[PDB]
Amino acid sequence: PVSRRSFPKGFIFGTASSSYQYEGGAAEGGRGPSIWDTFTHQHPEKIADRSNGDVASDSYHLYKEDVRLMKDMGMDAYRFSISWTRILPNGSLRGGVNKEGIKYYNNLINELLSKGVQPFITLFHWDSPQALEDKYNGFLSPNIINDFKDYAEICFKEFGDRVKNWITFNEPWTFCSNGYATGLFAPGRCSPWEKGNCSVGDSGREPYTACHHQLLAHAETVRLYKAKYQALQKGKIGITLVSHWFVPFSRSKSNNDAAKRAIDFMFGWFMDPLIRGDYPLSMRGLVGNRLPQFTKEQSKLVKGAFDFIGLNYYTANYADNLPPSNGLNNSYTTDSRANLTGVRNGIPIGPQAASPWLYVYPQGFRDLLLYVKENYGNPTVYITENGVDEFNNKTLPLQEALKDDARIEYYHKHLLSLLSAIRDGANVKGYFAWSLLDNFEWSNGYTVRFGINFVDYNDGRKRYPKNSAHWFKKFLLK
Ligand SMILES: [Zn+2]
Repeated sequence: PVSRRSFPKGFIFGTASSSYQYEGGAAEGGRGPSIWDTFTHQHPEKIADRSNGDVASDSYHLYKEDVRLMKDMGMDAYRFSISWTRILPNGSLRGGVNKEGIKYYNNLINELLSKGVQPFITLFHWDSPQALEDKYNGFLSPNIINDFKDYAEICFKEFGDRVKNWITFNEPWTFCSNGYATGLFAPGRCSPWEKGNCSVGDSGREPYTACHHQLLAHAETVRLYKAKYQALQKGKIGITLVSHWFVPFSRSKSNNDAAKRAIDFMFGWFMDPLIRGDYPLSMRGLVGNRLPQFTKEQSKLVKGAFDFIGLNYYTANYADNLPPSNGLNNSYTTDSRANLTGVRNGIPIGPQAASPWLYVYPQGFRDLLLYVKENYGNPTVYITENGVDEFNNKTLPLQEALKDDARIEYYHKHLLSLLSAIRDGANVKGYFAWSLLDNFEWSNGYTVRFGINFVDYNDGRKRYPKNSAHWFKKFLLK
């Protein structure tokens, strides 16, 4: 069949979570508001079930139970994120350090290590400080860089004696496209005609400005870590990027070039700068002056600025050539001149999960990993997220909700697909399942469940292992 035994010796298995989706205690322990507190409370129409992360999965109180669950599966590692506003309630150093917040993350870190689970920490998982949003529009201003740098530094000082694995940003693609092009995610900015129908924004500039600043904050932080912390702490620092796999809509060459543009715009947007020191040619060509430019100093800094790359994979799309549109309607969403669908002639590329955008296509996992090997020099890679969701359904009896054979099937195929890619050259060192628990799934609220364990939101946030948890327990033996 397949088990951890099939994978290289020393290969790491774990689960992933994020602060805002899991923690709750949104206003406890001195936590300041994030742009997602604001977004969920001020724009409930923009959340499927009009909900928020106030309580979420209550990991702020329940983290000991969480650790116990992952130890029982036999996980090696846990990827979680630190809430910026839990450490610095208004984003900046001069705003004050929150000692109760530090205490929380020490508690979790120590709990994890006491059970032999390695902590991998994400610094930014979208919960950007409201105070910095109000002050200078957050990631739209270059001031974000030094504030982020100071926040990372406090984390290295407080936790770096025990934490040896650091991720700066999680899926900057999703943050920038949904936060600034579609406006469907916090901070909910977009051009007035775009899907989010936002009161402020510019879908043709802001996504590029925000992500340019994320890259610079990342590289700056990497340099800081390598200069002051890596010698005496000996940890690794990286970044998490998401990519779909893009299948050409037909065998034509223009559709093959469309697929290439799709991956350049989603993935290369961040990979090209890190490997080659510049944005992809196609982006520079098609976007011109709306895409900011690295100085030579900055180009030098970003190139090679990582020890590993975290890769998130979920699904694949068909990529179809799009004619230009254009001139007044410029948006990041259409800038690639590619049309992405999950359906071709009424036939979905794979079976569709609870999330409309998620099609089950294990073949694409292999394809993406080999593409990274061949086009980017085969960098050290962790799979930082991979998973699937079922609907939250109030009518199902508990015992039925725990029967998640679709999830088992998803992981089985995807772990086989990952194995075959490793058996070819893929430089993959670990894998993290999204996610340990059902959680706040952003604009979908609690309408969907990604967890390997069930969370009863109506019964005190109780955790119940799903069938897939028992499956992982077997998969992870010895
Ligand atoms: Zn509680």
